[PDB]
Amino acid sequence: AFVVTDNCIKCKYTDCVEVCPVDCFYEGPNFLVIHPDECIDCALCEPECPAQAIFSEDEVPEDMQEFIQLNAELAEVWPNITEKKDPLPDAEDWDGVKGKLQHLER
Ligand code: SF4
Ligand code: F3S
Repeated sequence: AFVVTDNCIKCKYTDCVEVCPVDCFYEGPNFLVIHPDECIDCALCEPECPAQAIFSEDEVPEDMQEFIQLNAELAEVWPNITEKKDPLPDAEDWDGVKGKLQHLER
């Protein structure tokens, strides 16, 4: 599975969903997650993310390991998103800011 990590929080560009063949992205107020059992590891989404927040599971940075299980848990409770929508209104201000997990909304 591929995993969405910190820098998606408060950006949520949603470019990643247009390339996913199996539609395994789930939507939260201000972040997206990949459902691990549905992802077929095609790697097509990782180049699409403007925030470069998507990583192959095996390449998730050492200080971002919690996102692995967080993607799994939140994918069981958030709704499925299959279409690109507009970025969060001030996505570019937050793109690049570190430690955004403290701002995650359920
Ligand atoms: S690797 Fe492919 S299947 Fe997995 S989320 Fe990305 S685009 Fe979808
Ligand atoms: S910001 Fe998040 S919504 Fe997709 S395009 Fe990047 S993982």
